[PDB]
Amino acid sequence: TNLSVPNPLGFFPDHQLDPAFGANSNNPDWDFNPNKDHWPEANKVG
Amino acid sequence: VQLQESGGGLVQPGGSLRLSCAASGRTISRYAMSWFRQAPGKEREFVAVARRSGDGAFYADSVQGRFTVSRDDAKNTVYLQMNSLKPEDTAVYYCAIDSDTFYSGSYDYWGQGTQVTVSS
Amino acid sequence: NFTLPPNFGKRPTDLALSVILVFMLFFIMLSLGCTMEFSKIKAHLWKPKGLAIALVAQYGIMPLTAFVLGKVFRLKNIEALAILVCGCSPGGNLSNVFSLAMKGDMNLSIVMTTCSTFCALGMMPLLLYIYSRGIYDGDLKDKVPYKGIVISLVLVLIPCTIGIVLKSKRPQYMRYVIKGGMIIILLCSVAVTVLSAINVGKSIMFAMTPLLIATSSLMPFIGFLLGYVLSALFCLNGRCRRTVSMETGCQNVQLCSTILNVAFPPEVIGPLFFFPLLYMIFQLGEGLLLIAIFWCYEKFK
Amino acid sequence: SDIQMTQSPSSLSASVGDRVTITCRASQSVSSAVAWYQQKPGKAPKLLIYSASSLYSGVPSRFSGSRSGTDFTLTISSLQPEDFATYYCQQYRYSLITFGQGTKVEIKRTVAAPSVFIFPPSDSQLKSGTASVVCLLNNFYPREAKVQWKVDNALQSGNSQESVTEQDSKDSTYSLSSTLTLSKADYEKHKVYACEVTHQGLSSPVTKSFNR
Amino acid sequence: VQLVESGGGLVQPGGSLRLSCAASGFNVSSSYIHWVRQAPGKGLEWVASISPYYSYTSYADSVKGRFTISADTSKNTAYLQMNSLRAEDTAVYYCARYQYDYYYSYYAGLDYWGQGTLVTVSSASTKGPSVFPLAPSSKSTSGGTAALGCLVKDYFPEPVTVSWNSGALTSGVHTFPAVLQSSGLYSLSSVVTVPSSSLGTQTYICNVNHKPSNTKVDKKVEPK
Repeated sequence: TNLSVPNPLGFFPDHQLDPAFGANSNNPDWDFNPNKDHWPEANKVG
Repeated sequence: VQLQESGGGLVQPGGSLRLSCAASGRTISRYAMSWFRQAPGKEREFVAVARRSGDGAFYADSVQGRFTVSRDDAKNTVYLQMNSLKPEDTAVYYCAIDSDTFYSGSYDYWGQGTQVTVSS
Repeated sequence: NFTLPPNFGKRPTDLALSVILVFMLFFIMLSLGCTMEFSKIKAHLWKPKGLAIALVAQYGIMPLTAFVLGKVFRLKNIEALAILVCGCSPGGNLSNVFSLAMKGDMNLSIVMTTCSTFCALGMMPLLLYIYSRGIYDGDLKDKVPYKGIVISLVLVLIPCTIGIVLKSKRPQYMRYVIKGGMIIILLCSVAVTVLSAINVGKSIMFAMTPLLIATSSLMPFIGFLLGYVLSALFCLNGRCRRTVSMETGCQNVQLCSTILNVAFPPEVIGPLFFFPLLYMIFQLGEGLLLIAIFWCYEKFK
Repeated sequence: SDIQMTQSPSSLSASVGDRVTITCRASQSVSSAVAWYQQKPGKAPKLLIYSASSLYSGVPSRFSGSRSGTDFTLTISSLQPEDFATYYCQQYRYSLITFGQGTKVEIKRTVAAPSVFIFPPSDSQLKSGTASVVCLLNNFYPREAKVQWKVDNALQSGNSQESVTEQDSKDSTYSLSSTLTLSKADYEKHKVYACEVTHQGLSSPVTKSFNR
Repeated sequence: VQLVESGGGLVQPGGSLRLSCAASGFNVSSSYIHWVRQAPGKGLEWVASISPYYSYTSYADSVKGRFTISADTSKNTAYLQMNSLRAEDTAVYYCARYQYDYYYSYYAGLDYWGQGTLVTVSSASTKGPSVFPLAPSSKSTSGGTAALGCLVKDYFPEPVTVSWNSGALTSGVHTFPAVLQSSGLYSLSSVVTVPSSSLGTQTYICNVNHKPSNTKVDKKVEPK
């Protein structure tokens, strides 16, 4: 569920080798994972 | 599919009994059984129904508070445990199994039944 | 209590930066295509002795260093997971520049980066599943950009091949091409620094926790040191050792940023949205520092 | 991609003062992020338990929560007359929140056989151009009945509708009416109409018929 | 603290409707507002969510690309906008908050729900009900129990009231829920029981009302 075309000289999600450059614009179709994870075990050192 | 009913006899009023019926046809899990009393030459009446595993143990109105019904998943056997018998309970107790998964009431296969008479 | 500036990712400045970076990549690859030769690349691929060492060094040092730094500094689960994801990532294509500035074997820098971004397809989910146990109880195997990795590999190899054929066939324009490449790279770098500064604004002050800075500054230096030491253990000739060191140290940072955003919502990530930037701005600093140290040593030797 | 829930007991029936255990099972590890709601009929849902083990403020002490790996349970220490409602199971540790099927706790009593009646279509409706035949099931407690329509020893399908009233306030018994709607030609072509209703308390199905 | 919904009504298929959630007692700029839909006679379903502080928005699988949820921190409201409403979207819509737990840092139960606004989509129009009396049979379980009935048919608007003898008959009166026909209208049935003593030697008539129209039909059910 990830078809992003990564750019080696990149540090942000919207740095991709897509000539259309749709990631920077609206409706960016590069992450087909609407069911994200809000997991509560993200502040625990363990 | 076929089944036979064990138990059956004459007891003093206020006694107890273990009217039971095994199942020689197939497994009874995913199915249900019930018991039917047959008044001599009068009618067929409903006394108790055994639902699926851990779902319900509904009884009739006259026998409520006295009778008890249990089922055996492993042995495919149900038991009609009675308590505080009365002369009004004199009947030939019949058996049936529900052929529907949703407890519709489609009692397909019946049984021969055993004659139970309360002797005072 | 952390929120990015409004309409992040869609304002014109971010588009300008994301278009400038592509020209950076194209002209850097074209310039590097004026150093490599096809026959030597074939020789380095048909006699794999430094390539296997580079693969072993990267995939046995960087993930383990990330795991140990996570378990030692007593980081949160999300921070340790981000570090681990940023460790298993491929070598990237800054290693070619850093191995050019240190008189390395350029032909082998292309074998190690193309092969270690094609082995990444197989060994990134495997290492994630091996190491993430006890940190994240979920699936991170369907969020790795496999098609993206392959497309990026081909699209990165195209300009380098163009440069290679240009050097092989028509060397008349090579000096003009390399001068234009250098001047364009310099101009685009001056553009990128100021554009990134304006884009980030004041939101980076929330992503400078001492643990984050310490780990993001200790990971690349440890990678450099351990890559050099392990390559020297196999008695390499002094140039392959520096290339292996500067390919083990540098990482393809964008993969971590595109995996974290796919897997987690903007509120769980928090300040870790900027961690790839910290890794990039510390690895650039350490590479420049090591280049200066190496040239000062070479002057006296 | 949604995280399904498999709330096991569908229509659990327990009288006053018994123990009720409703089990919700997640298809994926949702950590401790399950909440239990109690939606009474005709009103907005309330919150009972959050994080699958805590207790929302104001809820009485009868309810409780548990978690065993991916299996979540809700326990009622002692049923009360206001505890008969529908209970749902929720999830938090994923963006797409998924509820549960629902468990309806209803009062329990002795089994009562249904009373079956039939009604031929009226003359005014007949001249209107439609013929609707209604069969009524009156005052039967165990709400599990199958109604089959028969004409000339033939069985219909896809042309009848049925509606069941809720539990009675005093008798605590149900009521079901099944309606058969036919065109004029179909109604006039056939001769006899009969209904076949099956129930647990009935040894053999009772068939009520009328002749035009 | 309370949430209030508005904007529920009748929408033709393919139309668009806007639902507002006038949150009061807190600020939507930080809360986590949800929309929960309950189909008529079905379990709860999820629709869409908004997190205005992070501007993170997620929709369910069934309404992905047709529903749009917004927040208005200026007016303290949450809007759900729908397009191309299929006939299966008729339901009741609830607005729900998101409790935050401080002892264990994560979200808790959706504490506060609004009353809910009924959104019904259908291409039909308002029509008065038709009353077809159900004549009791002369021989229908003869004895102490005789069954009457009075069926109302072909009315679109959902609300409808039925009573017998203007509320003087409340013994064994059953009012079945209205059932949606395939034609797009509604049909309801009312049944009463009598001691069968010559049908109680009294006049039995329906009292059916319909507010979305002007209809009051008093049909006298007579034995056949």
